[PDB]
Amino acid sequence: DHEAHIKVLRGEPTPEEMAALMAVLASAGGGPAEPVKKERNMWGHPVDKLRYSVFSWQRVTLLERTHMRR
Amino acid sequence: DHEAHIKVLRGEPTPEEMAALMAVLASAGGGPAEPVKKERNMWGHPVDKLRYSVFSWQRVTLLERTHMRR
Repeated sequence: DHEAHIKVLRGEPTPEEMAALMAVLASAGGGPAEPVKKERNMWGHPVDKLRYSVFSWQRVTLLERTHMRR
Repeated sequence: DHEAHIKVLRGEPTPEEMAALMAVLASAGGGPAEPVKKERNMWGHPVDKLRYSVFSWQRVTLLERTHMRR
């Protein structure tokens, strides 16, 4: 067991106060956890709009890396 | 003197015949004239029309070198 739990550091609520608290906190939860449906779409990415010198090293370290990083 | 000269390897022409020979050869000699320079114009060069993978090594050894070579 290595999840970080909610801790009541001070105070001792009754079961009904604990239930009210946890229901409120869960309603205040951040919604869906993360946007797992996010999809890669590199069309018109800003790095493709830059002018690069034909001998520019940023062709390797900026342009190519941005296209290839996954 | 280290020019490569015309040599008459066989025969001994009279001066009139040497003059006829040299006049005809000098009229045949033609084309380049003075060493004019073809002006560099890279617009629409074939290497720019090729598809290169983003990680293609030919971006260095073909595309860039063709643009930079002088």
